[PDB]
Amino acid sequence: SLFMSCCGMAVLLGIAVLLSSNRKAINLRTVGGAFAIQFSLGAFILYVPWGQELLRGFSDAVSNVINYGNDGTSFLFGGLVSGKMFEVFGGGGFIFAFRVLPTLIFFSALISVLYYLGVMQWVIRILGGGLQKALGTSRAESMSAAANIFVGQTEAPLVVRPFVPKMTQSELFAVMCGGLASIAGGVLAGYASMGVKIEYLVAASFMAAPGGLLFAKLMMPETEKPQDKPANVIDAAAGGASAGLQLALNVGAMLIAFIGLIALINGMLGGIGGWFGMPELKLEMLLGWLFAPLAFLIGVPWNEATVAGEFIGLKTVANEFVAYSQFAPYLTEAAPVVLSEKTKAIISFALCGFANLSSIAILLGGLGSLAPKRRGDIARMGVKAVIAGTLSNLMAATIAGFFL
Amino acid sequence: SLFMSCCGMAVLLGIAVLLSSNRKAINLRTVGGAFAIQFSLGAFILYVPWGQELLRGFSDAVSNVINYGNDGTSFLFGGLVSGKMFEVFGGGGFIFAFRVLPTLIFFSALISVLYYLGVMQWVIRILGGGLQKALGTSRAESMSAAANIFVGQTEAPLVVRPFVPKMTQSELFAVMCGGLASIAGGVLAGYASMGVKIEYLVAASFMAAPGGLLFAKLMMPETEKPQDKPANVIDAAAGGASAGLQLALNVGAMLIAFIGLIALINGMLGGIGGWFGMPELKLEMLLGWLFAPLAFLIGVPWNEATVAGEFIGLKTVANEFVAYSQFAPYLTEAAPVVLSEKTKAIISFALCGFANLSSIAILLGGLGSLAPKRRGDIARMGVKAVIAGTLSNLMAATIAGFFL
Amino acid sequence: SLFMSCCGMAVLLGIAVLLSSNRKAINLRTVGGAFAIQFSLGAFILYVPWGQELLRGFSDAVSNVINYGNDGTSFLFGGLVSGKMFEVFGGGGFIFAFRVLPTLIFFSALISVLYYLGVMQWVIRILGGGLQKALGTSRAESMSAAANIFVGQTEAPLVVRPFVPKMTQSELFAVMCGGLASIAGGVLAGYASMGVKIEYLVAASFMAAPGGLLFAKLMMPETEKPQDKPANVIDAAAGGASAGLQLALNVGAMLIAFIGLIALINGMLGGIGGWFGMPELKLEMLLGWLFAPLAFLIGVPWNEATVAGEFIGLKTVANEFVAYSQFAPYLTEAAPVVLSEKTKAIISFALCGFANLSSIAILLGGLGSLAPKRRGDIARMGVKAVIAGTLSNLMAATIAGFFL
Ligand SMILES: CCCCCCCCCCO[C@@H]1O[C@H](CO)[C@@H](O[C@H]2O[C@H](CO)[C@@H](O)[C@H](O)[C@H]2O)[C@H](O)[C@H]1O
Ligand SMILES: CCCCCCCCCCO[C@@H]1O[C@H](CO)[C@@H](O[C@H]2O[C@H](CO)[C@@H](O)[C@H](O)[C@H]2O)[C@H](O)[C@H]1O
Ligand SMILES: CCCCCCCCCCO[C@@H]1O[C@H](CO)[C@@H](O[C@H]2O[C@H](CO)[C@@H](O)[C@H](O)[C@H]2O)[C@H](O)[C@H]1O
Ligand SMILES: NC(=O)c1ncn([C@@H]2O[C@H](CO)[C@@H](O)[C@H]2O)n1
Ligand SMILES: NC(=O)c1ncn([C@@H]2O[C@H](CO)[C@@H](O)[C@H]2O)n1
Ligand SMILES: NC(=O)c1ncn([C@@H]2O[C@H](CO)[C@@H](O)[C@H]2O)n1
Ligand code: NA
Ligand code: NA
Ligand code: NA
Repeated sequence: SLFMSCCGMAVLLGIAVLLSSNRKAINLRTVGGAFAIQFSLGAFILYVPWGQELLRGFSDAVSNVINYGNDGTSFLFGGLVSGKMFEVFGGGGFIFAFRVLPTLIFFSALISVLYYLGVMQWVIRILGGGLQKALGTSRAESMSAAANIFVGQTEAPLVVRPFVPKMTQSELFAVMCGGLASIAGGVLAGYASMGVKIEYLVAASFMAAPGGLLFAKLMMPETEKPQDKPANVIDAAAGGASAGLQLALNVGAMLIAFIGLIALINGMLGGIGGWFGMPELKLEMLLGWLFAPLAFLIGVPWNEATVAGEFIGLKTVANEFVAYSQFAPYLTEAAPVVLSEKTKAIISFALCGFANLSSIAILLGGLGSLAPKRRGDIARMGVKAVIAGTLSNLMAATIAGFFL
Repeated sequence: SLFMSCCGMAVLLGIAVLLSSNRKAINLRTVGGAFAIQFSLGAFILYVPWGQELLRGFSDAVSNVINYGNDGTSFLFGGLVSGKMFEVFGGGGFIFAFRVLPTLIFFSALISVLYYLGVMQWVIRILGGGLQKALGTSRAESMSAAANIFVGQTEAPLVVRPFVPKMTQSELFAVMCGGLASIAGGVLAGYASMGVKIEYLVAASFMAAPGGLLFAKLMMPETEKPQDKPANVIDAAAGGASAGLQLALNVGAMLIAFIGLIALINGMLGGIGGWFGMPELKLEMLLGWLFAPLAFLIGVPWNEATVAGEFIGLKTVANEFVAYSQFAPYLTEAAPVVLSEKTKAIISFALCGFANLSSIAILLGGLGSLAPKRRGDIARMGVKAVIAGTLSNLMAATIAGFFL
Repeated sequence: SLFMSCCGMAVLLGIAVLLSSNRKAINLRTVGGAFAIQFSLGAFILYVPWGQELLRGFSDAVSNVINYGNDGTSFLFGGLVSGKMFEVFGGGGFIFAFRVLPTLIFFSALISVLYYLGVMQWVIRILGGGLQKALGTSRAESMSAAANIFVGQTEAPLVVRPFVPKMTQSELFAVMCGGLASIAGGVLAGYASMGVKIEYLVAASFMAAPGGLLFAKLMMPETEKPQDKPANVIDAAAGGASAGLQLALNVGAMLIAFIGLIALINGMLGGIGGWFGMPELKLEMLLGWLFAPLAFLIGVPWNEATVAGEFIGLKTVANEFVAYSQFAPYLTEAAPVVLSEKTKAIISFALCGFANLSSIAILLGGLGSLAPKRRGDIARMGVKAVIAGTLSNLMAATIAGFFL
């Protein structure tokens, strides 16, 4: 029952200790409180009545913003995003290119506006300051952890960019982990528009900040000594839309290619598998069979561990967007396999992160531009940082499955 | 009657004098003839029979070019831009993304071709030379004023780019105003494809050249002494299409975000307004209530000044494309408020310009690349140049409403 | 009969000799074997039974990859690329923007993956090595010729980029010709998705390598002495998709503008032609009337030479994509003119190449970045290289028409 989840949390923490750069340098106050906060945050908003109300209230607010933003895409694509599409094409009336991708553009503009007004910096300063006074983590890495709750792995460190070039290896590693353990507000609204429960997305986003610091300081403890704009609001929104546009185009092209490549791989795996008596062999079978123990470890029932492994594995070997795209049909009435409500939550939390190998190249470019003489350190800690981000997503999923 | 319009022209001229850098340095020949030309041009093509025929002939030619260009977008999007769309989705069959945006790509290619052939430079040389010999304005600033009739605020100064780095503050300011007082051929065809009368777009475009110089020399008189390519036609069209593509994407992303943001703002203004007994409070109400006196000043009837204020205000606080998008439904039979034919003309002329705050950032980049050591002067005169461009659009609207 | 084709091959070879930089420097072994290989390759896969089976087997494999890739675009655009589109919009249900353009993105990703795995370099090394040992051509120019079978004129020389800055004028010219005589894998799949027979596309692609070297060494014989990466497979696919996206957007914008411009030109040619009693005058008539002798020379029947001239001429004065777009309707049952199966093949082969004037500007940029001090030589040999690429496409078409 609940004993299997507590063992899951132990195993995840155990792997991080085994992969630590210095186990004897691990600060118990830091990693103790970091786990305590992520666990309590999960308890607060998933179990305790008052916390569940604050979570649904924030989620409904996010759901209202998305609909407001949908007026913009409704103007551009007219009846191609109306209800008539379902009357004509049925299930195929939901055009992803026009339904989900424009949301990335709107939310990028909105966040850019909330930065200009000082609203974002105000919230980050409070959350980031609460983390450092309770974990003993440095000023810059704590703000980046808080910033990552709302924005991407490359946009988050911008709040502390003059401190990035001279921050310690442990600090840089935590900044990398904070980004890999989290997503961004734009894609969050995208996944929400695909049927993923907003309550799970917001919850996983907030639990990412302490969870990112947790496995960052476990696998890479501090062994050194740390230290310590658009002309108007309309230009801010315009720049945000432009950034969101570029992101929308890149994500869309990636989904065409990656899903397309998977179909090719399944075609080849059908012929190759046939040589060994398994003509029905596909990529989903391999990933499911290989990630089932991991899925079972974090609280997924034995008879649903294989299916849950397909989604978790796909997120790791590719990215979470491709995973969410294959998992989204399982959140409707036309789902090929009816999953338990707890299993749906676990998959949602475990997927909610940028933790993949391809995000290292993005970290080399974005975070590397902020500190060109540190690109060597970024490339070196890349794989370890992905693992740390992965463990954070898995821990948040285990915690979520526990209180559910 | 016609006395209210003449007072409107006086007020607009009065504001420019009050905001002048040196009222005693204002050349009466310059600003006298500049107003005389813009007024006579309005009289010529809106009142006098022969002029009305030349205007409708040019407009029909423009209307034919758009339809020719529509073969290109018809090929790409097929039945999504056919008549069947109206039979299925009704009013929502008109897909803006495919109906209006591709036109920016085609017209950008066409203008780029007309530049290679020397046709554009031929027309600009004649118009620009007629302005300088009648106003005493310098060679470079006069050609830029003429060029702005057809192309954008960043593309226009390219005809005099080696003279830009060393031109006077008054010259640079006029170049900025010429761009803010006008639009570009590409978006012109876009607005025309949205239902805006081509006769009003072409008229406002041509009246922009003397109107731009008018308020430029009023608010910033000359106090110094002025001075004085693609391999083939197929490469020209290709480069133009590429430029138009980038423009199409940026405009589209902006419309998704801005309209989306407005819907969010109206949602918040509904809740905020409710605290003061006004739950129906929206952005359109604020802009209408605040710009109604201005609209009434330029010839809009008292019972239509509020609605006309919504569109004019929106163009100022954002951009003219967003304004035109909200005004376009009022040009159909399904209009929520039936406006007089004169009011429709006034709104069309007053909107027809790039005069907004966000265009300053664009002027810093485009016009700034032509003279990197002058970006300081551009940022300094930015706001004054927007005001001057705004007054030009308002003057052209007052003149248009007078002869109508 | 077959005597007219052999004369066609003679004429094409004759023109190249007349335009040679040094006829006395022409290596007979080189150009003899180069023609012998291109002719035998045509004989092998178009006439001989075993070769026809290898060609249809490779083509069916390519056809399967396209369908696999179509899962990606099906996900993005849903019912807009389903069969329901034909039930509602009829013929206009086939939306080019969603049916053809996404294929460029998928195939770019795939090729980028096959490069990372070493599969591409393996095939190129074998083909390129077979060409040099039989023609005496240098190492670098032979690999580039082989690489061009699969990728574009700018991507092909990347396999020998450190040898490009110091290769001879004859070597650089051949590298240019190898790209102009061929297309790329991405657009190949596009043309295939437009109804062009894959067997003809693959055949023309492979015959491009010896055909490119043939007319390169004919028009520019060697008179000097020659000499002699993404972190993971997922980053490779992502970079390929990004590149393919940029290509998709540029091609799409070009088709909107160029087709749009043609409609404008036909409108003007109707009015201009009317002055000389020919109001029905169009661009297709001019190109057909002017390229009919050329079409008749390469094996097109007298009563089909005019129509075939329209497509061949359009490919030359613009690009092969615009030509294929106008030729594609003639490959369906709703064709305005029913052409013989041999004529359809000849048009397909003669169009299958990047040989146009606009590709010179692309060669200046892409190939020029690999050797910035050689941009002068590229601009100088530009026109000659286009002619050489044109003659290669025409030769392959003559050979194809001969064995058919
Ligand atoms: C859509 C619905 C909501 C409506 C919102 C409309 C209100 C926006 C007002 C703009 O704010 C000002 O704009 C200036 C221009 O962008 C800025 O000046 C700055 O930039 C100018 C030009 O670059 C300079 O002249 C100034 O000195 C410099 O302070 C200035 O900082 C900024 O406060
Ligand atoms: C679609 C319907 C209408 C059909 C129109 C077709 C006609 C176009 C003809 C192209 O014109 C020439 O093209 C050359 C190549 O672009 C240019 O040469 C220039 O560029 C070459 C290569 O860059 C050099 O070799 C030359 O010396 C240099 O003068 C040259 O200036 C230009 O006049
Ligand atoms: C979608 C279905 C198919 C599933 C396929 C999944 C398998 C992919 C495995 C990735 O391969 C490795 O990834 C590393 C990271 O990209 C590379 O390390 C390189 O890059 C790292 C970070 O940049 C460094 O830490 C390493 O030392 C450096 O060798 C490494 O070369 C590469 O072999
Ligand atoms: N805003 C950002 O920084 C961002 N957004 C998306 N992605 C990348 O795109 C993938 C799919 O969302 C993720 O795994 C990230 O690596 N990065
Ligand atoms: N061609 C150009 O230079 C151009 N086109 C459009 N815009 C900008 O986009 C806004 C909407 O058209 C305008 O106010 C301009 O600031 N600039
Ligand atoms: N991959 C490439 O290098 C490429 N692809 C397309 N084109 C250019 O675009 C035109 C239409 O396909 C061709 O003639 C080329 O000049 N180049
Ligand atoms: Na983040
Ligand atoms: Na202009
Ligand atoms: Na090629």
